[PDB]
Formats: sequence, C-alpha cells, structure tokens
Amino acid sequence: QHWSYGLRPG
Amino acid sequence: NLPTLTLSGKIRVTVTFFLFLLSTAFNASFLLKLQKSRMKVLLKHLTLANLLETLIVMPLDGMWNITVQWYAGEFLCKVLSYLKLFSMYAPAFMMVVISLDRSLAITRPLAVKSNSRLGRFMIGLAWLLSSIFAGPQLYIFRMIHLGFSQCVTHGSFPQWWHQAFYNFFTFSCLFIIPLLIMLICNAKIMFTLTRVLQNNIPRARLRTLKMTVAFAASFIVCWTPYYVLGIWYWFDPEMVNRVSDPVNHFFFLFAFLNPCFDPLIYGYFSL
Amino acid sequence: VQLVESGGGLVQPGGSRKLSCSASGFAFSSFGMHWVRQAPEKGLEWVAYISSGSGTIYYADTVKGRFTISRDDPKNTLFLQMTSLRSEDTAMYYCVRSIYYYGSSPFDFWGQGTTLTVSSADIVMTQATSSVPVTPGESVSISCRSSKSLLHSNGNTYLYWFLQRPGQSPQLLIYRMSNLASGVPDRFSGSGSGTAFTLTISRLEAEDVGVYYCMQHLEYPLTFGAGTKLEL
Amino acid sequence: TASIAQARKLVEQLKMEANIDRIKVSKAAADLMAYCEAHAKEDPLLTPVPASENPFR
Amino acid sequence: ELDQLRQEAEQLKNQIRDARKACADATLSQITNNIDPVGRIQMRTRRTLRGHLAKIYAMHWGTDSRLLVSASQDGKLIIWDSYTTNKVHAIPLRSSWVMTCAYAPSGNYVACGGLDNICSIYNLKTREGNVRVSRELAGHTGYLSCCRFLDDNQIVTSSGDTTCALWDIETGQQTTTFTGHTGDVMSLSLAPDTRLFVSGACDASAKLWDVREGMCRQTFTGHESDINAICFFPNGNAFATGSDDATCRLFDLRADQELMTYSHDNIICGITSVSFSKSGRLLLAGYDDFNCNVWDALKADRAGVLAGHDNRVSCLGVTDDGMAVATGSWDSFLKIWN
Amino acid sequence: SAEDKAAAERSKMIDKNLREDGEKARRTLRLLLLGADNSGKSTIVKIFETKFQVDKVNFHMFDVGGQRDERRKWIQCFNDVTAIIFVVDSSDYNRLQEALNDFKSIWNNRWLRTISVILFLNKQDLLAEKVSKIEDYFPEFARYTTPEDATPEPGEDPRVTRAKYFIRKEFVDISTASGDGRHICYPHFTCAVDTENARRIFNDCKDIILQMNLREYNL
Repeated sequence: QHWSYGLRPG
Repeated sequence: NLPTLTLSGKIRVTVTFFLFLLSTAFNASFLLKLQKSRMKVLLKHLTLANLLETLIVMPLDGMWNITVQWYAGEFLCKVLSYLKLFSMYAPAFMMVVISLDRSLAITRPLAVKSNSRLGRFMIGLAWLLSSIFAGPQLYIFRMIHLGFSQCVTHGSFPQWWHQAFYNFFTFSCLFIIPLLIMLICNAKIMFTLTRVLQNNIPRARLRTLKMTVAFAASFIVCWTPYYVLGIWYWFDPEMVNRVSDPVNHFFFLFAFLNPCFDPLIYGYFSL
Repeated sequence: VQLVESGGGLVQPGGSRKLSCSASGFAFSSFGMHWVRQAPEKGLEWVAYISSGSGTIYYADTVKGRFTISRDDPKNTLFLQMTSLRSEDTAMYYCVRSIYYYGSSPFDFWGQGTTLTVSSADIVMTQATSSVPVTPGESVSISCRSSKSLLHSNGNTYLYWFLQRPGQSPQLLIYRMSNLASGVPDRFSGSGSGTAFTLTISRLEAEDVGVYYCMQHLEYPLTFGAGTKLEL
Repeated sequence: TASIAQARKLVEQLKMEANIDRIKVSKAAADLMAYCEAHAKEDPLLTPVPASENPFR
Repeated sequence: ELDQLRQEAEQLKNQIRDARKACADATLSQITNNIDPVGRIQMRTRRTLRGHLAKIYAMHWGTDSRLLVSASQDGKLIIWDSYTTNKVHAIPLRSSWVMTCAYAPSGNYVACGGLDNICSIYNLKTREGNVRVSRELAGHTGYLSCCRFLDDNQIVTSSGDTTCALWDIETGQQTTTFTGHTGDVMSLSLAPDTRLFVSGACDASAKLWDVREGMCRQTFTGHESDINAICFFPNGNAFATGSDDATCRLFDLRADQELMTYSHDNIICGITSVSFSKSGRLLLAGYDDFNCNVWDALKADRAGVLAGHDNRVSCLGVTDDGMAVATGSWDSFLKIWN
Repeated sequence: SAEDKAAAERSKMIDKNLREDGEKARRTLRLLLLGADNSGKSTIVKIFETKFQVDKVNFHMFDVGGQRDERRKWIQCFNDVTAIIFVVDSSDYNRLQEALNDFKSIWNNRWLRTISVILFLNKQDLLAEKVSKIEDYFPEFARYTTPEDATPEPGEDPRVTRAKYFIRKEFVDISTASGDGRHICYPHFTCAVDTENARRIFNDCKDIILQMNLREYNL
C-alpha cells in the first residue's frame, strides 16, 4: 500500500 | 482497534520475506543470463530496477508488518516513502519504454534504427520521470504520534478530495497508462504485420499476440487485488472498521509478484 | 610559407592600438600562434599565446588583461588587441607559429614583426656573456643555465635556440635542445647536461653572425635569456 | 597461343626454383633456436619487463 | 607439344619434391623438444584507442615504436601515439575502401590502398601543416592488398590482379613488375635486408621475390586454402603465414620447406594477421573467432590468449623494440597489449 | 607536459571531426550491385559508385567492375550492406547456367549468410520477343506448368508466363534450398525502359530491415 491504510503497517 | 500483529500478519510477513528471496534469486539469475544489443540493455536495466524495488520495498513492508509502528524518524520515513514509490514507478516506465522500442523497431524499421540516441534517451527519461513523479511523497508522509506510532498522510492533505486526486494520479501513472501503452504499441505492431501480410510474419504475429496477452494478464493479476482493496478504501474509507483482517492483509501480497513475474515472463518470451 | 604583421607607428602613452598578423601558405587552423616582443637594442620576451580552436590562451605576467589575443580561422588573420601602452611596452612585436604533436617543430617560422613605438616563480634563464668575438671557421660554444630543470618526466628537454641575424627575424636552430630544424645547415649542434645546455657551431660563416637566444618551454610562462652578440 | 606460353613459363619457373641449393633442416632449426636464445633478454613480451621501464605502465 | 611440356613440368615437380624430402632429416618440432617453455603469457589491454567508427583493415608500427597508423573502412587514416593514446593526424581517404596501410621507415611518408586500384603516398613532414597526397600509383588492374615501404622512394604493392610490382615514388611508374602468381595476392612482408620480400596469394602458395633481379626464388605450396596475411621472421630467414584454414605455418628460405603447423582442433576459424615477436619466441596471430592468440614459435603450442575483441581480428603488429603489441578488429578499436 | 596539453587538444579536435564524419554517413543505406556484363549492369537504377534517393532515405550503391572473377575476397568488405542486387539477363538462355551458378555462389558465401539478395530478371521484353524461332530451352521445360493461382500481367501469353515463372522458379529454388531463413531473395522482372526499380529496391530494403528487427527482438 503506497497509500496509508489507516494506522496499519502499510 | 489499534493495529496489532494478528494471525493474518505473521503469515503475511513470512510470505513477504519468501517473496523477497525468490525475486532476488530470479532477477539475479536473469541478470547473469543477460550479461552472458538494445533489447539486452533495456531488459538488463529493467531487471536492475526490479532488484531495486525488491531490495527496498519488500524489506520495508515486512519490517513495518512484523515490527509494527514507525518511529525511525520523520526524515527517514520521508526518504523511504520516496524510495518505495520510486522503485514502484521504475518497472512500469521501463515496461513502457520496452513497448515503445518494440513498436518503433517493427512499425518503422528503416527510420527508427537510424537514431541511436534513443538508446540512452528513453532509458534516461524512464528513471528521470520515476524520480520526478515519486517526489511528492516527501511532503505528505511523516511520522505520526497520537500514543500510537505510524507514518501516515493524515493532515497533509486538507480534504479527502486531495487524497483521492493524488491516489488517482499515482494509479494512472502506475497501472492504467503503462498497460494502455503496452497494449497500444503491440496493437500497432500487429496492425503493421497484418498490413504486410495483407514466411515468418505469421509466427511473429502469433508470438506478439501471445506476449501482449501474457504481459497484460501478469500485470493485471498482480495489480488488480492491490488496487481493488485500494479503491474500496479510497472511496469508502470506513472499510477498515468494516473489519476483514485477512482481506486487509493478504491482497497486498500479490503486488510484489510483479517483480517476481517480470524475469520469468521476459526470459521465456524474450532473451 | 610567409607571415606578415601589421601595426607600427607612434602611440601616445596610455592610448591603445591593435596588431594584426596576416598569413599565407599553410594550414593556419592546425597551427598555433605566438607573440614575442623585443625592445629596441634589447632582448626578447614572450607576449601571449593562442592555440587552434582558441581553447587555450596564455598571457605574460606583464600583459594579462590589458592585451588580448584573438584568431580568425576562416579568413586567416590573427589579432592581439592592446589596451594599456606604456614606455616599457615600446617593442617591435613579432609573430611565430607552432604545431604541437609528437615529432613537431614548435617555433618553426617567424614573421618580421612591426615596430611599436610609444611616445618571480617564472623559470628564469641566464646567458653567460653579452658578446663573444670570434673568427671564421671557429667553433664557438655558448653557455646557458636553467634555474629549474627542463627534463620533464617524459624525458624531453624543452630548450629552443634561435638566431636573429642583423636586421632579420629569428630563425629556429634547435627546438628541443638536441634536434636540428629543417633548412638550417648541419653544422649547428645541441648539447645538454640537464640544467645548463650549450650550443655549438662547427665552422662560423658569414650567415652565422648575430645574437643567439634560448627558451624555457617547460611551463606556461616562457622566459628568454639575454642574447649573446657574436661578431668578427 | 596462351597455353604454350603459360606452360613454358611454368616449366621455366619450376626449373629456376629447383636450381636453388638447399641446406639441412636440422641446421636451420638450430639457427632459429640460437637466434631465439640470443635475444631472450631483449624481448619485453617474452620476459615481462620491470613495471618501471615499461612505457605503458 | 603440350604433352612434352606437361611431362617436363611433372618431372620438375617430382624432382623438387624429392629434393625437399631428402633435405628433411628432422622436424623442427622434434628439435624443439629440449627447449624450456614460455608458460602463460597474460597480456592486458594497456591502452584502448577508440577513434575509429567502421571496421579496421590494416595498421603498421612506426620505426620508433611510438607512432601507429591504422586504416578503417570509414575512409580515415589515423596516426596514433601509443604512449599517450592521443591522435596526431587524421588523413582523409579518397576511396573509403582500404585494405593496406604503410608507415615510411624514416617517418616521413604513409601509404594507403584498396579496391580503388591505386596506392596513395601521403606526405607527413609537409611545410604547410597539412598531409597531402604526394603521388598516386595508378598502374594496377586489380585491388591492392598490402603496401610496404623500402625507402622514401620505392613502395611494393600486392594487387589481386595476380601481380606485385615495386614502384618509384618520384616518377610514379612501375619500376619493376612481378608476374608469377596465378591468383589474387593478399599480403607481403619486407625482409630486414630490404633486398627481398615475400607474397602469399589466394592459390594457397607463397613466393619469395628478388627485388633487384625481378625473378622469384622459391615457391611454397603447404597450405590448403587462401593466405590472407604473411609475416617475415626478424632474423631474415623465415616467414610465418596466416591462412583461412585455421592454420599458421613456418617456412625457412635456406631449408626451402615447411617447418610448423601452428594449429589446433578447437579452432575452425581463419587467420587474418600474423606477426613475430622481436626475439622470435612468440608468433602472434589474429583469428576470426573474435579473439587473437599468442603462439610460441619454437614449441608451436599456444602460450596465451587476447580475448579483448568482440569481432574479427584484422591486423596485428609488434613494435620494433618488442615493447608492445597492437590488435585492430572490426569492432573499430585498437588495443595495445604489453 | 607543457606540450602534451596541446597534443591532447589536437586529439580531441580530431576525435570531434571523426565523429562528425561518422554521423554524416550512418543513416545511409548501402547496396552492392553485381551481375553479368551482357546484363543491364548500369541500366537498373538509371571501382564505381552511385547514389540515389527514395522517400527521404539515401541509397548508396557500388559496382566493382574492376576484377574479372573470383570475388571470394573483396566480397568480405561488403558484409555489412543492406542488400545485394543481382541482375541476370533472361533472354540469353545459353548464358543462364553461369548466372545460376553465380547466384548459388553469392547465396552460399560464408561472409554473406545474413545479407539478403535482390534479383532483377532484366531483359523481360526481349524474352517476350524470344518465344518463337529457334528457341528450344536447353533444360527441361515441358514438365512445368503455370501455377493455378498465377496472376500474370493482362495480355500475357501462356507461353511467356510459363517461361517467366520457370526462370523465377529456378532462381528462387536455388535460393531456398540452403538458406536457413536468415536471408531471403526478392525476385523482380525489369526491362530497360522500366522506371519503377527504385521503389522496388526501397520496398525490399524495408522488408529486410523489418525481418532483421524481428530477429533482433525475438518477435
């Protein structure tokens, strides 16, 4: 995920 | 609630490390084969870019996943989130350059081969555009606290409209446009071969059709699930609270197949 | 081959005037050019330097900035524009050609020059005497000392000898302290130990009367030595 | 005709070549070997020269 | 009387063969069984000259072992400098097709030649600062293959018209004509005494030429195919040949016989150039399989390899002091191996 | 090293001029024209040299005409050309076996394995006028029959077309028997008055470069 997937380890 | 290392994460990072190893091995073997022509130059540089991605992103993605929370530093996260998207752009631009080179070689053989500058022009421009368009990550990404830690784009973009805009821009520069140009270039190659037909022309026509469909299928397979979850989140950000943990974990494992698939497919369909 | 220099006349101190050299009968583009001055009843002094392509320009410590050197390849004309002129600059400037490749003969041909009249680390080089009376058929050997050694690492000694017969332009007799140039009699010979060289003549003749000179072409500055007046 | 002249030239050339005296092969081999040994120190390639005296390195 | 002439020729050939057999009481390979070896001669590309664009056909070494002259199909002769890899002159060519190039013994002149049927003698020590064509030797009917100066007034030429002819530069006339061969002559090499020279042709044979008298001396018929390049042993008594049947051979004037076959099973390629090291212990030879070897003249076994080239090796020459080796190939590059 | 700097400057200038000269000539196609003396050696395009232009690409021709025979050596120099133009006189039946053998030699040359060959069966009109009186074909010709899918020129006699296709068949068959697809012939029929030859050579060259690119890219 080059985006931010919430506060998750993207 | 607070993102932790559920069961869906240990498996994810183990598979990520496995894919790191496999990609590195495959691309190293392909580089050894290539070292031992313009096509050789482009393929070698593409495999080197795939090495760059495999050695930069997969260890980064695994490190965040197994070692949750990102506090290594705002500047460090900013440089790493530049290198990630940079190594992500590089293979796509290299694919576009290869497709353009093939189209120019076949469609206009007499004139295209007359200019040797394009041998360095396109290879340079691929890297240059990768670096130039991968920059914007610097300003958005940053280490974020609250006391959880992770490196997120929250606040940099005033509105979800801007987030959608930047996400769609990177999507276009990553997936839709490279695939469209590869398909268009091979379509023009097939059109020229058909006009020639309208000995070896049929065999080359069959191989170009096979190559186009194979690359399209590989690229699609790799970047469909990634961007399906991406688009789900992008238009409806609530999906994370619409909890599906294995969903949130295991689909983004496929996008690292592209660095793995490139050596195999290019080696079988070229040399 | 022949070179011509244009100029001459009188210039008020502080004024200016430009010297132009015209060439005819050789590949001016493949050759460099030099300017060498000489005050009346005095010695020589290197002035400037312009190479082929005008990509390497050197100037003397006492001309830099004021004087500029420019060459025009298409129409074979060379210019050394001059801004500031003082009494010390009253000297009849000459022009010289030089091509630099292995086996070359730098400073081969000299023009005639035009008489210009105005109304420390350098490699100094000294010549023993100002005059040496001699007799015909006598071998007179000149002595010259180099402050810095001229045997550069590549094994070449960069010493050039010359001869300004009475009322003519210098003609190059030896161009690297050992080699004898074309068109000069075989009698002239060069010798050298490494810091102080000598020039020899087997048998002095009528054409061998004049003032000799030396060069130190190891580095960008080119230092001359006070000439030795040979007569009989 | 051309054939007669060609045959005459061929036979004359063969006779001229045959007229040359010949020495023994062993003596020639000894001569080659002696020359090779004589200038063994004067062949930079045969005996790699000191790096100082080599004009290229 | 065609039959009588044929029988006389057969008798002469049989007598020559019998004499050749009789004079051979030993093979030099046997005599070289009590000589120490030379070992692996690892040579490195000390300098790489990158001036040329098209393929390189021939080159020659200057008398001072410092100046190099090379001819390429781009119609450009370049006089290099091996010590500083910097060019001196770039002589343009009227005919882009070049197959020979020579450098005068006195350093004054340089000759070219090719399919144009003419040898051009250029002047390097010109008062006007530009090399100019002193004269064009235009008496040949075939294509030139090798030019080699004797002095500043006579140049020898090998032309595919089956004739070699010593020239006179001043009068531009064929002073002497050699009319023995029955096929294209491809290369010649000058003897140190300069009173003799050899020329091998496409009829798989060699002939030694008396420059003064004008009549050949011996005919050697040891090859099974063409003879592209020929060298001359520095001793003045042997010459090594390069043929297209993966074979290089050694011949001796006094013996008048074959002495070696520098060949191996793993090579099925051709030989484009041949040269001898100063002391004669090394017989360098280019090959068509992208690389050039370094053969030991006496033992005849290979003693090195120069795999720096990625195309046919076309030319090869060892300096007059033995301090370097140069190899030009179709890759448009020259490499100075030391 | 006060003088070696100027030597390096000369070297750089010479390199620049050499690069310019190479640039001026890279984008020009090369062709070698060879054929029988009786044939229309020089009339096809309307040592020797020639230049012509087609569609803003410069074609650069050559014609040795300086050596009687045994071309085994000077052909090596021409192994980087784009195409070889072979011209054969069709009318002279008695001089067709030699032409066929020459074509076989050109096709099966070790240094020309990658070089295509154009073929110009010149003197077509003369052939049309030569069958007729006293023209028994020395080889076998009855067994042959015009292919059913033949597309002869309008108003072309069956005898003329069968003879023409027999000549083309002989040459093409000699061409395919050994060529391993690396190089391919391109037959054409031309007359002295023909003016379309430049277009034919251009089309052949385009096809040759196309197949070279296909081989290079494994496509």
